[PDB]
Amino acid sequence: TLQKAIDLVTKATEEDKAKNYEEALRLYQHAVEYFLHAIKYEAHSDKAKESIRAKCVQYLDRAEKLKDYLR
Amino acid sequence: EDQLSRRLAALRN
Repeated sequence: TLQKAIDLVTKATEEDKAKNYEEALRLYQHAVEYFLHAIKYEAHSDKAKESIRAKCVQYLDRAEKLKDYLR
Repeated sequence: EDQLSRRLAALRN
């Protein structure tokens, strides 16, 4: 799930750079969604969970901004 | 976590 979480967000970032909000959104929601599921299942501590949460919360905001841009 | 977790679930669905 870790690789899928990173590989997903990684593809979303590149997409956003190539004027691909659509492909970037699907990859973003897929990455963040997989990240959260990984935390609820397994985690290290509040510290680590925080770093993963902040990165997810920020990624989620960008998603809604993309879907809204085209919508 | 529930904040973004909820808004995220709505995005996909």
